[PDB]
Amino acid sequence: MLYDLAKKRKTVRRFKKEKPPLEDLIYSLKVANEAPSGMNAQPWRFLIVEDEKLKGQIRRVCERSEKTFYENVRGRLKEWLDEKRFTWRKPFLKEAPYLLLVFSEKSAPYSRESVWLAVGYLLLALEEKGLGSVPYTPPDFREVEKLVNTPSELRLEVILPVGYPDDPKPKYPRNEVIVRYNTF
Amino acid sequence: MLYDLAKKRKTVRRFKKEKPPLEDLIYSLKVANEAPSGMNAQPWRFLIVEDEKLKGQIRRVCERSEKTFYENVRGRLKEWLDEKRFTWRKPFLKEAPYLLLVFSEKSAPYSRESVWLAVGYLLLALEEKGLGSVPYTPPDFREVEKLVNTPSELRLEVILPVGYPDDPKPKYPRNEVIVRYNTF
Ligand SMILES: Cc1cc2nc3c(=O)[nH]c(=O)nc-3n(C[C@H](O)[C@H](O)[C@H](O)COP(=O)(O)O)c2cc1C
Ligand SMILES: Cc1cc2nc3c(=O)[nH]c(=O)nc-3n(C[C@H](O)[C@H](O)[C@H](O)COP(=O)(O)O)c2cc1C
Ligand SMILES: N[C@@H](Cc1ccc(O)c(I)c1)C(=O)O
Ligand SMILES: N[C@@H](Cc1ccc(O)c(I)c1)C(=O)O
Ligand SMILES: [Cl-]
Ligand SMILES: [Cl-]
Ligand SMILES: [Cl-]
Ligand SMILES: [Cl-]
Ligand SMILES: [Cl-]
Ligand SMILES: [Cl-]
Repeated sequence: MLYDLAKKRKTVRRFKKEKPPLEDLIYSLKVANEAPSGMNAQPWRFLIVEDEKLKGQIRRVCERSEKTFYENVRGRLKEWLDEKRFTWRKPFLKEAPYLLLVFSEKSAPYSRESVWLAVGYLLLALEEKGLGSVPYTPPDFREVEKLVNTPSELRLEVILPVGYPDDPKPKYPRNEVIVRYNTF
Repeated sequence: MLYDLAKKRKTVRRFKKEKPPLEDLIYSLKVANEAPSGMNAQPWRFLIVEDEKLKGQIRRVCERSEKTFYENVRGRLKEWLDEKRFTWRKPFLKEAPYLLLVFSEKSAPYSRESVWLAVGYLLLALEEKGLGSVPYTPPDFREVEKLVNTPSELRLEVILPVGYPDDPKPKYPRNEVIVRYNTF
Protein backbone atom coordinates (compact mmCIF):
# COMPACT_ATOMS: atom_id res chain seq x y z
CA MET A 1 0.00 0.00 0.00
CA LEU A 2 1.28 3.47 -0.82
CA TYR A 3 0.31 4.75 2.62
CA ASP A 4 2.61 2.12 4.13
CA LEU A 5 5.54 3.30 1.99
CA ALA A 6 4.86 6.94 2.86
CA LYS A 7 4.34 6.24 6.55
CA LYS A 8 7.53 4.20 6.93
CA ARG A 9 9.77 6.60 5.01
CA LYS A 10 11.73 8.81 7.40
CA THR A 11 14.79 11.00 7.08
CA VAL A 12 18.09 9.17 6.94
CA ARG A 13 21.18 11.20 7.84
CA ARG A 14 23.52 8.28 8.60
CA PHE A 15 24.44 5.73 5.96
CA LYS A 16 26.23 2.43 5.77
CA LYS A 17 29.66 2.40 4.22
CA GLU A 18 28.61 0.06 1.42
CA LYS A 19 27.53 1.66 -1.87
CA PRO A 20 24.10 0.64 -3.22
CA PRO A 21 23.93 -0.36 -6.87
CA LEU A 22 23.42 2.56 -9.21
CA GLU A 23 20.43 0.75 -10.72
CA ASP A 24 18.45 1.55 -7.58
CA LEU A 25 19.06 5.27 -7.89
CA ILE A 26 18.33 5.17 -11.59
CA TYR A 27 15.08 3.33 -10.90
CA SER A 28 14.04 6.12 -8.54
CA LEU A 29 14.92 8.74 -11.14
CA LYS A 30 12.83 6.88 -13.70
CA VAL A 31 9.91 6.89 -11.28
CA ALA A 32 10.36 10.61 -10.72
CA ASN A 33 10.54 11.20 -14.47
CA GLU A 34 7.00 9.85 -14.83
CA ALA A 35 5.69 12.67 -12.66
CA PRO A 36 3.60 15.44 -14.16
CA SER A 37 5.13 18.84 -14.78
CA GLY A 38 4.12 22.24 -16.05
CA MET A 39 3.79 22.04 -19.84
CA ASN A 40 5.13 18.47 -19.55
CA ALA A 41 8.50 20.21 -19.56
CA GLN A 42 10.05 17.51 -17.34
CA PRO A 43 12.22 20.29 -15.85
CA TRP A 44 14.24 18.08 -13.49
CA ARG A 45 17.90 17.30 -14.13
CA PHE A 46 19.97 14.97 -11.96
CA LEU A 47 23.64 14.93 -11.08
CA ILE A 48 24.95 11.90 -9.18
CA VAL A 49 28.10 12.82 -7.27
CA GLU A 50 30.27 9.89 -6.24
CA ASP A 51 33.76 11.36 -6.38
CA GLU A 52 35.12 11.47 -2.83
CA LYS A 53 37.12 14.67 -3.29
CA LEU A 54 34.07 16.39 -4.71
CA LYS A 55 31.78 15.20 -1.93
CA GLY A 56 34.33 16.52 0.52
CA GLN A 57 34.35 19.88 -1.22
CA ILE A 58 30.55 20.01 -1.07
CA ARG A 59 30.62 19.06 2.61
CA ARG A 60 33.15 21.77 3.37
CA VAL A 61 31.26 24.57 1.60
CA CYS A 62 27.95 23.55 3.15
CA GLU A 63 29.38 23.21 6.65
CA ARG A 64 31.06 26.61 6.43
CA SER A 65 27.69 28.13 5.46
CA GLU A 66 25.85 26.16 8.14
CA LYS A 67 28.32 27.37 10.76
CA THR A 68 27.29 30.96 10.01
CA PHE A 69 23.61 30.00 9.92
CA TYR A 70 23.83 28.28 13.31
CA GLU A 71 25.63 31.27 14.82
CA ASN A 72 22.81 33.59 13.74
CA VAL A 73 19.64 31.49 13.95
CA ARG A 74 16.93 32.67 16.32
CA GLY A 75 13.54 31.88 17.72
CA ARG A 76 11.40 29.00 16.55
CA LEU A 77 13.94 27.67 14.05
CA LYS A 78 16.71 27.68 16.66
CA GLU A 79 14.51 25.93 19.22
CA TRP A 80 13.52 23.24 16.74
CA LEU A 81 17.07 22.61 15.60
CA ASP A 82 18.26 22.55 19.20
CA GLU A 83 15.54 20.15 20.32
CA LYS A 84 16.35 17.77 17.47
CA ARG A 85 20.09 18.12 18.22
CA PHE A 86 21.09 19.47 14.79
CA THR A 87 24.41 21.27 14.36
CA TRP A 88 26.32 22.79 11.46
CA ARG A 89 28.06 19.43 10.95
CA LYS A 90 26.94 17.48 7.87
CA PRO A 91 29.17 14.40 7.77
CA PHE A 92 26.68 12.64 5.49
CA LEU A 93 27.66 14.97 2.67
CA LYS A 94 31.00 13.13 2.58
CA GLU A 95 29.98 9.75 3.92
CA ALA A 96 26.91 9.02 1.83
CA PRO A 97 28.03 6.93 -1.15
CA TYR A 98 26.01 9.08 -3.53
CA LEU A 99 24.95 12.68 -3.51
CA LEU A 100 21.97 13.05 -5.81
CA LEU A 101 21.75 16.72 -6.75
CA VAL A 102 18.39 17.73 -8.17
CA PHE A 103 18.14 20.72 -10.49
CA SER A 104 15.24 22.57 -12.07
CA GLU A 105 15.21 24.15 -15.53
CA LYS A 106 14.77 27.87 -14.92
CA SER A 107 12.79 28.53 -18.09
CA ALA A 108 10.07 25.92 -17.65
CA PRO A 109 6.65 27.10 -16.39
CA TYR A 110 6.15 26.00 -12.76
CA SER A 111 9.60 24.45 -12.95
CA ARG A 112 10.33 24.58 -9.21
CA GLU A 113 6.89 23.27 -8.26
CA SER A 114 7.18 20.45 -10.75
CA VAL A 115 10.63 19.41 -9.61
CA TRP A 116 9.60 19.27 -5.94
CA LEU A 117 6.53 17.25 -6.91
CA ALA A 118 8.88 14.83 -8.72
CA VAL A 119 11.08 14.77 -5.62
CA GLY A 120 8.06 13.36 -3.81
CA TYR A 121 7.96 10.54 -6.28
CA LEU A 122 11.72 10.10 -5.99
CA LEU A 123 11.69 9.83 -2.22
CA LEU A 124 9.00 7.17 -2.26
CA ALA A 125 10.94 5.26 -4.91
CA LEU A 126 14.07 5.35 -2.79
CA GLU A 127 12.05 3.98 0.13
CA GLU A 128 10.64 1.21 -2.07
CA LYS A 129 14.21 0.27 -2.95
CA GLY A 130 15.36 0.23 0.66
CA LEU A 131 17.55 3.32 0.38
CA GLY A 132 17.63 6.32 2.66
CA SER A 133 17.84 10.01 1.88
CA VAL A 134 17.50 13.48 3.38
CA PRO A 135 16.46 16.53 1.36
CA TYR A 136 19.37 18.71 2.32
CA THR A 137 19.07 22.42 1.57
CA PRO A 138 22.29 24.30 2.37
CA PRO A 139 22.26 28.04 3.08
CA ASP A 140 24.15 28.92 -0.13
CA PHE A 141 23.15 27.01 -3.24
CA ARG A 142 25.41 29.03 -5.52
CA GLU A 143 28.62 27.72 -3.95
CA VAL A 144 27.52 24.14 -4.53
CA GLU A 145 26.31 24.96 -8.03
CA LYS A 146 29.75 26.29 -8.95
CA LEU A 147 31.53 23.25 -7.57
CA VAL A 148 29.75 21.00 -10.08
CA ASN A 149 29.91 23.47 -13.02
CA THR A 150 26.17 24.04 -13.03
CA PRO A 151 25.01 25.66 -16.28
CA SER A 152 23.25 28.98 -16.05
CA GLU A 153 19.93 27.50 -17.20
CA LEU A 154 19.71 25.20 -14.16
CA ARG A 155 18.95 25.83 -10.50
CA LEU A 156 20.00 23.44 -7.76
CA GLU A 157 16.95 22.58 -5.68
CA VAL A 158 18.20 20.01 -3.19
CA ILE A 159 21.06 17.70 -2.30
CA LEU A 160 19.86 14.15 -1.66
CA PRO A 161 22.48 12.01 0.06
CA VAL A 162 21.51 8.46 -0.82
CA GLY A 163 22.72 5.22 0.69
CA TYR A 164 21.82 2.28 2.81
CA PRO A 165 20.28 3.60 6.05
CA ASP A 166 22.37 3.13 9.17
CA ASP A 167 20.49 3.01 12.49
CA PRO A 168 18.21 5.94 11.62
CA LYS A 169 16.62 8.02 14.32
CA PRO A 170 12.83 7.67 14.49
CA LYS A 171 10.42 9.43 12.21
CA TYR A 172 9.14 12.63 13.76
CA PRO A 173 5.43 12.83 14.54
CA ARG A 174 2.76 13.71 12.06
CA ASN A 175 -0.31 15.65 13.12
CA GLU A 176 -3.52 14.28 11.66
CA VAL A 177 -4.81 15.96 8.54
CA ILE A 178 -7.54 18.42 9.44
CA VAL A 179 -9.49 19.32 6.36
CA ARG A 180 -11.79 22.24 5.81
CA TYR A 181 -14.77 22.31 3.49
CA ASN A 182 -15.70 24.91 0.90
CA THR A 183 -14.42 28.00 2.70
CA PHE A 184 -12.38 29.08 5.68
CA MET B 1 6.01 -1.57 -8.48
CA LEU B 2 5.85 2.13 -7.70
CA TYR B 3 7.16 2.72 -11.22
CA ASP B 4 4.00 1.14 -12.63
CA LEU B 5 1.80 3.42 -10.55
CA ALA B 6 3.78 6.47 -11.58
CA LYS B 7 3.91 5.43 -15.23
CA LYS B 8 0.15 4.80 -15.34
CA ARG B 9 -0.82 8.04 -13.65
CA LYS B 10 -1.71 10.82 -16.09
CA THR B 11 -3.67 14.05 -16.13
CA VAL B 12 -7.41 13.72 -15.85
CA ARG B 13 -9.36 16.71 -17.13
CA ARG B 14 -12.54 14.71 -17.81
CA PHE B 15 -14.51 13.57 -14.78
CA LYS B 16 -17.66 11.68 -14.02
CA LYS B 17 -20.26 13.46 -11.90
CA GLU B 18 -20.44 10.48 -9.56
CA LYS B 19 -19.08 11.42 -6.15
CA PRO B 20 -16.26 9.24 -4.81
CA PRO B 21 -16.50 8.43 -1.12
CA LEU B 22 -14.87 11.13 0.98
CA GLU B 23 -12.58 8.50 2.51
CA ASP B 24 -10.93 7.89 -0.88
CA LEU B 25 -10.00 11.57 -1.00
CA ILE B 26 -9.05 11.64 2.69
CA TYR B 27 -6.79 8.63 2.14
CA SER B 28 -4.73 10.61 -0.36
CA LEU B 29 -4.38 13.48 2.12
CA LYS B 30 -3.27 11.00 4.79
CA VAL B 31 -0.60 9.68 2.44
CA ALA B 32 0.50 13.21 1.54
CA ASN B 33 0.65 14.11 5.23
CA GLU B 34 3.30 11.44 5.80
CA ALA B 35 5.62 13.33 3.48
CA PRO B 36 8.70 15.10 4.76
CA SER B 37 8.74 18.84 5.14
CA GLY B 38 10.97 21.67 6.18
CA MET B 39 11.39 21.51 9.94
CA ASN B 40 8.61 18.90 9.91
CA ALA B 41 6.23 21.84 9.82
CA GLN B 42 3.68 19.89 7.72
CA PRO B 43 2.91 23.19 5.95
CA TRP B 44 0.12 21.88 3.74
CA ARG B 45 -3.51 22.78 4.35
CA PHE B 46 -6.44 21.25 2.49
CA LEU B 47 -9.75 22.84 1.54
CA ILE B 48 -12.26 20.49 -0.05
CA VAL B 49 -14.71 22.40 -2.24
CA GLU B 50 -17.88 20.59 -3.20
CA ASP B 51 -20.59 23.27 -3.09
CA GLU B 52 -21.86 23.74 -6.63
CA LYS B 53 -22.35 27.52 -6.32
CA LEU B 54 -18.79 27.97 -5.05
CA LYS B 55 -17.37 25.64 -7.69
CA GLY B 56 -19.10 27.79 -10.29
CA GLN B 57 -17.64 30.97 -8.82
CA ILE B 58 -14.18 29.44 -8.78
CA ARG B 59 -14.65 28.24 -12.35
CA ARG B 60 -15.76 31.60 -13.68
CA VAL B 61 -12.99 33.52 -11.89
CA CYS B 62 -10.42 31.08 -13.27
CA GLU B 63 -11.89 31.12 -16.78
CA ARG B 64 -11.89 34.92 -16.87
CA SER B 65 -8.24 34.97 -15.86
CA GLU B 66 -7.39 32.20 -18.34
CA LYS B 67 -9.19 33.96 -21.16
CA THR B 68 -6.98 37.01 -20.66
CA PHE B 69 -3.99 34.71 -20.36
CA TYR B 70 -4.78 32.93 -23.61
CA GLU B 71 -5.12 36.32 -25.31
CA ASN B 72 -1.62 37.31 -24.16
CA VAL B 73 0.53 34.18 -23.74
CA ARG B 74 3.45 33.90 -26.18
CA GLY B 75 6.58 31.82 -26.57
CA ARG B 76 6.99 28.17 -25.71
CA LEU B 77 3.97 27.82 -23.42
CA LYS B 78 1.70 29.36 -26.07
CA GLU B 79 3.21 27.00 -28.64
CA TRP B 80 2.58 23.97 -26.42
CA LEU B 81 -0.95 25.07 -25.49
CA ASP B 82 -1.81 25.69 -29.13
CA GLU B 83 -0.52 22.35 -30.34
CA LYS B 84 -2.44 20.58 -27.54
CA ARG B 85 -5.59 22.61 -28.42
CA PHE B 86 -5.99 23.92 -24.90
CA THR B 87 -8.44 26.76 -24.31
CA TRP B 88 -9.46 29.06 -21.48
CA ARG B 89 -12.67 27.18 -20.70
CA LYS B 90 -12.31 24.96 -17.64
CA PRO B 91 -15.37 22.71 -17.44
CA PHE B 92 -13.59 20.33 -15.07
CA LEU B 93 -13.90 22.96 -12.37
CA LYS B 94 -17.66 22.38 -12.45
CA GLU B 95 -17.73 18.71 -13.42
CA ALA B 96 -15.30 17.38 -10.82
CA PRO B 97 -17.13 16.39 -7.62
CA TYR B 98 -14.28 17.79 -5.53
CA LEU B 99 -11.98 20.73 -5.98
CA LEU B 100 -9.15 20.06 -3.53
CA LEU B 101 -7.47 23.40 -2.84
CA VAL B 102 -3.95 22.91 -1.50
CA PHE B 103 -2.38 25.69 0.50
CA SER B 104 1.10 26.28 1.93
CA GLU B 105 1.76 27.85 5.31
CA LYS B 106 3.77 30.89 4.26
CA SER B 107 5.81 31.21 7.43
CA ALA B 108 7.19 27.67 7.37
CA PRO B 109 10.72 27.15 6.04
CA TYR B 110 10.72 25.66 2.54
CA SER B 111 6.94 25.69 2.75
CA ARG B 112 6.35 25.72 -1.02
CA GLU B 113 8.90 23.03 -1.77
CA SER B 114 7.45 20.89 0.98
CA VAL B 115 3.85 21.26 -0.15
CA TRP B 116 4.71 20.42 -3.75
CA LEU B 117 6.60 17.34 -2.59
CA ALA B 118 3.50 16.26 -0.64
CA VAL B 119 1.43 16.92 -3.78
CA GLY B 120 3.59 14.29 -5.48
CA TYR B 121 2.61 11.80 -2.81
CA LEU B 122 -0.99 12.93 -3.10
CA LEU B 123 -1.21 12.34 -6.82
CA LEU B 124 0.17 8.82 -6.47
CA ALA B 125 -2.35 8.06 -3.74
CA LEU B 126 -5.23 9.32 -5.84
CA GLU B 127 -4.12 7.00 -8.65
CA GLU B 128 -3.94 4.10 -6.21
CA LYS B 129 -7.61 4.74 -5.37
CA GLY B 130 -8.63 5.04 -9.02
CA LEU B 131 -9.25 8.77 -8.81
CA GLY B 132 -8.04 11.30 -11.32
CA SER B 133 -6.60 14.81 -10.89
CA VAL B 134 -4.93 17.72 -12.66
CA PRO B 135 -2.69 20.27 -10.89
CA TYR B 136 -4.60 23.29 -12.05
CA THR B 137 -2.76 26.60 -11.70
CA PRO B 138 -4.84 29.57 -12.91
CA PRO B 139 -3.12 32.88 -13.66
CA ASP B 140 -4.59 34.74 -10.64
CA PHE B 141 -4.71 32.74 -7.43
CA ARG B 142 -5.58 35.83 -5.37
CA GLU B 143 -9.18 36.03 -6.60
CA VAL B 144 -9.70 32.33 -5.86
CA GLU B 145 -8.11 32.78 -2.43
CA LYS B 146 -10.57 35.57 -1.67
CA LEU B 147 -13.54 33.47 -2.77
CA VAL B 148 -12.80 30.90 -0.06
CA ASN B 149 -11.86 33.44 2.65
CA THR B 150 -8.24 32.32 2.66
CA PRO B 151 -6.40 33.59 5.75
CA SER B 152 -3.36 35.75 5.09
CA GLU B 153 -1.12 33.05 6.59
CA LEU B 154 -1.79 30.63 3.72
CA ARG B 155 -0.92 30.64 0.03
CA LEU B 156 -3.04 28.76 -2.44
CA GLU B 157 -0.64 26.53 -4.35
CA VAL B 158 -2.86 24.49 -6.64
CA ILE B 159 -6.43 23.53 -7.39
CA LEU B 160 -6.73 19.77 -7.75
CA PRO B 161 -10.04 18.73 -9.29
CA VAL B 162 -10.62 15.18 -8.09
CA GLY B 163 -13.10 12.66 -9.34
CA TYR B 164 -13.53 9.47 -11.20
CA PRO B 165 -11.86 9.68 -14.61
CA ASP B 166 -14.20 9.78 -17.59
CA ASP B 167 -12.00 8.25 -20.31
CA PRO B 168 -9.16 10.77 -20.03
CA LYS B 169 -6.81 11.52 -22.87
CA PRO B 170 -3.55 9.55 -23.13
CA LYS B 171 -0.47 10.34 -21.11
CA TYR B 172 1.96 12.62 -22.94
CA PRO B 173 5.40 11.23 -23.73
CA ARG B 174 8.36 11.33 -21.42
CA ASN B 175 11.87 12.04 -22.49
CA GLU B 176 14.44 9.75 -20.95
CA VAL B 177 15.59 10.96 -17.57
CA ILE B 178 18.70 13.13 -17.80
CA VAL B 179 21.43 11.90 -15.46
CA ARG B 180 24.96 13.26 -15.23
CA TYR B 181 27.86 12.21 -13.03
CA ASN B 182 30.00 14.27 -10.68
CA THR B 183 30.00 17.51 -12.66
CA PHE B 184 28.44 19.11 -15.72
C1 LIG C 1 3.03 22.56 -11.39
C2 LIG C 1 2.03 22.09 -12.43
C3 LIG C 1 1.06 22.97 -12.91
C4 LIG C 1 0.13 22.53 -13.85
N1 LIG C 1 -0.81 23.42 -14.30
C5 LIG C 1 -1.76 23.01 -15.19
C6 LIG C 1 -2.74 23.89 -15.60
O1 LIG C 1 -2.81 25.07 -15.20
N2 LIG C 1 -3.65 23.44 -16.49
C7 LIG C 1 -3.63 22.17 -16.98
O2 LIG C 1 -4.49 21.83 -17.78
N3 LIG C 1 -2.67 21.28 -16.56
C8 LIG C 1 -1.74 21.71 -15.67
N4 LIG C 1 -0.77 20.82 -15.28
C9 LIG C 1 -0.77 19.44 -15.84
C10 LIG C 1 0.35 19.34 -16.89
O3 LIG C 1 -0.08 19.91 -18.11
C11 LIG C 1 0.63 17.84 -17.06
O4 LIG C 1 1.16 17.33 -15.84
C12 LIG C 1 1.57 17.48 -18.21
O5 LIG C 1 0.92 17.83 -19.41
C13 LIG C 1 1.90 16.00 -18.22
O6 LIG C 1 0.72 15.20 -18.32
P1 LIG C 1 0.84 13.62 -18.32
O7 LIG C 1 1.32 13.13 -17.01
O8 LIG C 1 -0.63 13.25 -18.57
O9 LIG C 1 1.72 13.24 -19.51
C14 LIG C 1 0.18 21.23 -14.33
C15 LIG C 1 1.13 20.33 -13.85
C16 LIG C 1 2.07 20.76 -12.91
C17 LIG C 1 3.10 19.78 -12.40
C1 LIG D 1 12.17 21.19 1.57
C2 LIG D 1 12.87 20.43 2.66
C3 LIG D 1 14.12 20.86 3.07
C4 LIG D 1 14.82 20.18 4.05
N1 LIG D 1 16.04 20.65 4.47
C5 LIG D 1 16.76 19.93 5.39
C6 LIG D 1 18.00 20.39 5.77
O1 LIG D 1 18.49 21.40 5.27
N2 LIG D 1 18.70 19.67 6.71
C7 LIG D 1 18.16 18.54 7.26
O2 LIG D 1 18.79 17.92 8.10
N3 LIG D 1 16.93 18.08 6.89
C8 LIG D 1 16.23 18.78 5.95
N4 LIG D 1 14.98 18.35 5.61
C9 LIG D 1 14.40 17.12 6.23
C10 LIG D 1 13.34 17.51 7.27
O3 LIG D 1 13.89 18.02 8.48
C11 LIG D 1 12.47 16.28 7.58
O4 LIG D 1 11.77 15.96 6.39
C12 LIG D 1 11.53 16.48 8.76
O5 LIG D 1 12.25 16.64 9.95
C13 LIG D 1 10.62 15.26 8.90
O6 LIG D 1 11.38 14.07 9.03
P1 LIG D 1 10.62 12.65 9.20
O7 LIG D 1 9.99 12.27 7.88
O8 LIG D 1 11.71 11.64 9.43
O9 LIG D 1 9.68 12.82 10.35
C14 LIG D 1 14.29 19.04 4.61
C15 LIG D 1 13.05 18.60 4.19
C16 LIG D 1 12.35 19.27 3.19
C17 LIG D 1 11.02 18.74 2.76
N1 LIG E 1 -3.48 27.22 -16.78
C1 LIG E 1 -3.68 27.22 -18.21
C2 LIG E 1 -2.39 26.96 -19.02
C3 LIG E 1 -1.60 25.75 -18.66
C4 LIG E 1 -1.97 24.47 -19.08
C5 LIG E 1 -1.20 23.36 -18.76
C6 LIG E 1 -0.01 23.52 -18.04
O1 LIG E 1 0.69 22.41 -17.77
C7 LIG E 1 0.36 24.79 -17.64
I1 LIG E 1 2.01 25.12 -16.54
C8 LIG E 1 -0.41 25.89 -17.95
C9 LIG E 1 -4.70 26.20 -18.62
O2 LIG E 1 -5.11 25.34 -17.67
O3 LIG E 1 -5.19 26.05 -19.76
N1 LIG F 1 20.04 23.37 6.73
C1 LIG F 1 20.23 23.33 8.17
C2 LIG F 1 18.94 23.63 8.92
C3 LIG F 1 17.73 22.81 8.62
C4 LIG F 1 17.54 21.54 9.18
C5 LIG F 1 16.37 20.81 8.97
C6 LIG F 1 15.37 21.32 8.13
O1 LIG F 1 14.24 20.55 7.94
C7 LIG F 1 15.55 22.58 7.58
I1 LIG F 1 14.19 23.40 6.34
C8 LIG F 1 16.72 23.32 7.83
C9 LIG F 1 20.74 22.03 8.70
O2 LIG F 1 20.81 21.04 7.79
O3 LIG F 1 21.11 21.73 9.84
CL1 LIG G 1 13.36 13.80 5.10
CL1 LIG H 1 4.29 17.17 -24.41
CL1 LIG I 1 -1.26 16.19 -14.39
CL1 LIG J 1 8.81 17.76 15.03
CL1 LIG K 1 5.01 31.96 0.10
CL1 LIG L 1 -8.67 14.24 -19.98
